[PDB]
Amino acid sequence: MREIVHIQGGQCGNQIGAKFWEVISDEHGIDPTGTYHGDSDLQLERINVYYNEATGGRYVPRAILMDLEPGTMDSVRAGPFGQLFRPDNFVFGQTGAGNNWAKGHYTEGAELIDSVLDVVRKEAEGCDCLQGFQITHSLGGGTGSGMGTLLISKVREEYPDRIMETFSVVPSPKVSDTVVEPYNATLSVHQLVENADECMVIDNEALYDICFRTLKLTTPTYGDLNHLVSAAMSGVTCCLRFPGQLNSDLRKLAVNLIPFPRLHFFMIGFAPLTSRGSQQYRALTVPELTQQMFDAKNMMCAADPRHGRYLTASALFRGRMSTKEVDEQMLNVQNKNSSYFVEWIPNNIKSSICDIPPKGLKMAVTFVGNSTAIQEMFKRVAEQFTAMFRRKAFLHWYTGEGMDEMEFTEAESNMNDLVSEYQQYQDATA
Amino acid sequence: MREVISIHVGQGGIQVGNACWELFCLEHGIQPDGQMPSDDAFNTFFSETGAGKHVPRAVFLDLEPTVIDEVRTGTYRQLFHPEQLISGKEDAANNFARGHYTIGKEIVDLCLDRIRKLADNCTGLQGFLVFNSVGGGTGSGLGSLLLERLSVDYGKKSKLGFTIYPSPQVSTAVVEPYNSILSTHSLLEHTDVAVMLDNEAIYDICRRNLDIERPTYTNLNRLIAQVISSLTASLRFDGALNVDITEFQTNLVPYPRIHFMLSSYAPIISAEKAYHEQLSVAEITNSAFEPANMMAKCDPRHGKYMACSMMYRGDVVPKDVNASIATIKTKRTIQFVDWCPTGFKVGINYQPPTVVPGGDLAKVMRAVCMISNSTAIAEVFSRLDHKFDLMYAKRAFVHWYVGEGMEEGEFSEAREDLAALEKDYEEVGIET
Amino acid sequence: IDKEFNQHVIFNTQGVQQHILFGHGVTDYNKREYGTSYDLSFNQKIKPQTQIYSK
Amino acid sequence: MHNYNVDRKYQYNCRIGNWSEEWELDEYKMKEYLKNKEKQKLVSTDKEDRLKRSLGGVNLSYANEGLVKFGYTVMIESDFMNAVVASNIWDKITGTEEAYGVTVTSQKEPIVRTAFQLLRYEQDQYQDDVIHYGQNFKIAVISRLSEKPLYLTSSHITPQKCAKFSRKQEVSISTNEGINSAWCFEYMDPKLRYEMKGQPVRSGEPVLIKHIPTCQWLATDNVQYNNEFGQEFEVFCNSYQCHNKTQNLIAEKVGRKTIETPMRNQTNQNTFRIVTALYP
Amino acid sequence: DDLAITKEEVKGIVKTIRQKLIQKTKGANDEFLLRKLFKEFDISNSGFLTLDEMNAMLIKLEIPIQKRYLNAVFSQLDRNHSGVIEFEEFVYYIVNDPYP
Ligand SMILES: Nc1nc2c(ncn2[C@@H]2O[C@H](COP(=O)(O)OP(=O)(O)OP(=O)(O)O)[C@@H](O)[C@H]2O)c(=O)[nH]1
Ligand SMILES: Nc1nc2c(ncn2[C@@H]2O[C@H](COP(=O)(O)OP(=O)(O)O)[C@@H](O)[C@H]2O)c(=O)[nH]1
Ligand SMILES: [Mg+2]
Repeated sequence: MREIVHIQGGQCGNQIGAKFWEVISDEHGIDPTGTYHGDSDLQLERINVYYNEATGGRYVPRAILMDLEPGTMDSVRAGPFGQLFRPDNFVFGQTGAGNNWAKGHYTEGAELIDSVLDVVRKEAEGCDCLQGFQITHSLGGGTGSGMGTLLISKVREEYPDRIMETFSVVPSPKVSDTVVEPYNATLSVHQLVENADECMVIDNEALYDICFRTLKLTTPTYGDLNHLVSAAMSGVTCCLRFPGQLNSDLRKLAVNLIPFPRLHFFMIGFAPLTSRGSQQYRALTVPELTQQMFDAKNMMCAADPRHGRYLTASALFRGRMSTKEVDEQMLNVQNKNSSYFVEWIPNNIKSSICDIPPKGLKMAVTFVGNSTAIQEMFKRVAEQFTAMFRRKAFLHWYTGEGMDEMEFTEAESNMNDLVSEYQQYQDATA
Repeated sequence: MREVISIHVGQGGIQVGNACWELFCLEHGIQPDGQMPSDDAFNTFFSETGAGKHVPRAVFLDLEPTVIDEVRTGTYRQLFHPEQLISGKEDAANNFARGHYTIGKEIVDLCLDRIRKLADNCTGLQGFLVFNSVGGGTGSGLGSLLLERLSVDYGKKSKLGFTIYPSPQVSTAVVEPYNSILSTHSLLEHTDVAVMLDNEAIYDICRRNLDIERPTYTNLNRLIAQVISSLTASLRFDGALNVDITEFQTNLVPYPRIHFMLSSYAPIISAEKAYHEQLSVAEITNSAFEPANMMAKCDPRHGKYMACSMMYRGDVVPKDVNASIATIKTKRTIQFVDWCPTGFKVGINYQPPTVVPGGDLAKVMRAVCMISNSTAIAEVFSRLDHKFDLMYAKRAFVHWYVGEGMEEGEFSEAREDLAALEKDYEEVGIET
Repeated sequence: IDKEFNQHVIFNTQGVQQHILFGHGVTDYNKREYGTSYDLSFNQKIKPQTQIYSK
Repeated sequence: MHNYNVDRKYQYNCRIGNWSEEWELDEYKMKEYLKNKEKQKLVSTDKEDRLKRSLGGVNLSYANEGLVKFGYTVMIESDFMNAVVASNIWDKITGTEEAYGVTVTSQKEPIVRTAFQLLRYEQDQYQDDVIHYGQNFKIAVISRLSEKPLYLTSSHITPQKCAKFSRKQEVSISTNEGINSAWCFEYMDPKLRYEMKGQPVRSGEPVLIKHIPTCQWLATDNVQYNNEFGQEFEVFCNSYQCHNKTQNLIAEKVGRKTIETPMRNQTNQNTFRIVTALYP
Repeated sequence: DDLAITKEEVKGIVKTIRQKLIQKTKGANDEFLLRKLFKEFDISNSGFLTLDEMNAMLIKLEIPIQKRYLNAVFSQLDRNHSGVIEFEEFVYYIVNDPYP
């Protein structure tokens, strides 16, 4: 029943998916032993969306874990909720990537991708009516940004009809963690515009800013970080799992948010986010939600959404709300933000309703938008790439594995072209 | 002996069907489980199974199964016929092309087979009613395929469309103008009578009269249900002036191209202030023609009137109805067209309106439901044409249509077809 | 060395995690609530104004 | 101008900055711990419950004239490990049927988890309650550990189901009451195994335990295993006969030996000791 | 007494109820389907079935057995003689049993 299958590669996506599956298991009342102890019948009509049924009355997530080294995967199998996954969905290499895009995409990646392709295939014909694919990865590393995107290209090749979305952890110029992000970042983003139907971006720096300013938590770790991104993960697919007054599948979100085939990069946000003090002090209301979920400092990337104009926007309310308050809030915030929204298309905002609030919450809002403010991140990426490419720094370990400067040049040119065609809409007038 | 077949396509069609048939099953005294407590006025809507329960003469269509199986788990799992709740596998995702050119055929054939079976049992079929939302992909597309299929399967049989168009500013999607224009193109040459059912105007009505700041779509479905019941009570209840559905395409349609109109109802009142007011026939007639009481976002003051079919239920008096009509004609701010000297069609029913427990409306002894066809309805078409072409100029959102199997040209023929329709309305309005 | 009481410190003294969405939480809030408009309106017949009313 | 994250920071006790948020987080953490103590799901309560139910007291029945008879509670000990067998109910074996592992442990104190009962498998010509060599019976667990009866059984070796460490024939405590419970004693020495049939079994002697459906002997090794109750070894079924081959078939043809008499020695591993109570 | 319940009739009844659950939904399922009724009505969460509870389950799953045959199958299933059936044991018998 329009089920979706999860794949993740590299320790980044591994952590993201591991915590996302914990969130979904908590929501559906599934123990780490894989046995259901929920309260409702309503948790059981849509179990097939994410969980397959096995012998003994237990459920298994339909997720694939891929990596070029077994360390992080041995960590996740030992972590909590590690017993849900079948032992057969673990695939690992003995070499690793070493932040080398060529190693993860050409030499080790190509020879290892056969098994992961086979398992994802057999699982895909496993389901009755396949709905789509979701991928979680980071473009700033080697194994993820290479092997994941190679699998993206392959899967898009054999399934041109299905819908596919990816969640990209991109390098931030401020918070630097490796010396050579821009090269493989550009290499990956080049191969995304042609295949990925949906791509939505997350940034560690701005997500830190969220944790330290809104949550005001003194010493955050990666755990609550992944918790926020996983809440964003789960908030979008609520309608496909629960009844609601306005159902909306991923295809509807796509066709309703994207005007042109090459503008499929998205900015997301989650509400209500509050500090540990005022939980009992602030009233949860649709006006307060709609106010917070359009706060620019509520987004999870360093891009400032006040620096451009929104093309399309969408809000997916969860919980029992009246439709009008949503409608008038959307129209009023549209009217008093005319200068910050594109003019040539009227009513560029989606409102969708699902009547199941999250665990421990009464209402929630997930925002997804397409704006001309995302391209500033690609200006930083392009400037860094050009600066470190002019002197040919670190080029030669790439080119010693069958690479040459042709692909680097074409990727750089294509990304600049994307930036140009994305910015020319900012000042366009009808 | 007389029956009418109901079709509920699209999500909005489903949620309006639930409320309408709850209203009818309560007012007919039949329980949700399906059998009469026993402690020939139902043949129009319910059909005896031979011994005990009654079989629905309704059909439900949608490409996504959540609403269908939710209803199957609802209170009417014991009422509805099993596989008349036809459900698909993949949602059309707000795409007219998906519902009209790739996956609509795998379900339209089943629906036509079902309607063959339902019509075969029926012996005195009067007509068809269709419920759908325009701004939805599967709704519009499947409603289209059904309409051209039934247009050649039956032909002369009458059909009425209680259709929901998107509101001017209060709307949810971004791409609804496209499939709206295509749906209107499909239905303007196939629908005998089509009414406006936008949402924000009735929302305003509820806020003004019921004094509520927080209603939801359920109240809308219930009130549309009550309007349908008021319209259809004439075929199943005794009255001094009975009006059939066949007296719609002969009294409300001056020209074949002009078959779009708007509905209104009175009185709307809560249970707190109902006993402290008059609620006279003259007052409920006057309030029915009040411009803000229109169920559609259309100003009757900006256009002429052509034909109004207004029906009373309760203990109304024909002399009082005639006096109210005389006062309405005496009033100046309502002006009719010159070539139509008489333009009122009145029916009288003796059955008082039903009240559903837990609903907003109170128990009343008089009620009137009015359907008006006016030349001012072109404003919504003009504004929808603007919302269409401003984003239609530069090939926006078009490839998700064309690469799905849609041809790029149909939007054009829709454009000049709606332009000619608007020209027709503004040509009719001139004096002779 | 701590062994048994190490559960207490890992539970209350910054273990390298966060506890089960309780940062996201809202006196006592686990309160997993669910009821759909159809499942409430037409069957148990509670007044539409009396629904919502957030609490 | 109150500003947070000011380089060096003290505890929440001080008022330097961002102390209120930290203190409230600490309060809510112990209030969640309050929830965990209000609803009986504490891990500490679980571990204490398991430990206390595992280490309950028990009395071994005394043996008169050193003759084992049906119905007593006796200790089973591997001599080669010099250690007594116990069962771990909490650990669950990998199987559709519910079965629980058994391991041998060095500590010999009488415990509920370490006690077992002897029951008559099927009605037999031996009306007297004294157990005899080569008579089928079923070992049962103490009623205190589980209200349902649990029996020690084994099923033929399969590559699908082989031991986690030993990889050999399994032994499992299961709810099955079928023929797999059929266990038989055997006297130790090679020369007299056959003729000792039909003779009373007396406690304290070195004995052999063999399964009927498989004719396999139960034994243990220095094979490592981990569970709640410390570090424990493995118990399984296997033939630890001496490796050298003997011409049993040709001895058959000549007529010197008959099959029922054994010819191959078995190592000390296979020995087991029944232990009764010291005082009545 | 008119008659005592016979073993071949018991085998026929168990074969019928054993086949009936196969027809619904998919091959891997019917275990969750049987578990789900137990969740629907096992309020105490103890994990014990009773005679009337099993009668209800059979009535839900389109199997109206006689009271006498239902007692016969109940007695055949339980050896504890406590008049209670463990749900997992019942599931294992009905679903995972090589012998008819
Ligand atoms: N009056 C009324 N209108 C509704 C209702 N539900 C949806 N709508 C209208 O339908 C429009 C969107 O289309 P939907 O009906 O939700 O969905 P659909 O017609 O099935 O088409 P898809 O979304 O592609 O599945 C909204 O703009 C609403 O105006 C309802 O319950 N009552
Ligand atoms: N949100 C999140 N980000 C992570 C995590 N682990 C690593 N990262 C980010 O990933 C970047 C390094 O990626 P890398 O490990 O080289 O990717 P790989 O080469 O594909 O494995 C760092 O800048 C981190 O910010 C995690 O668990 N959660
Ligand atoms: Mg729909």
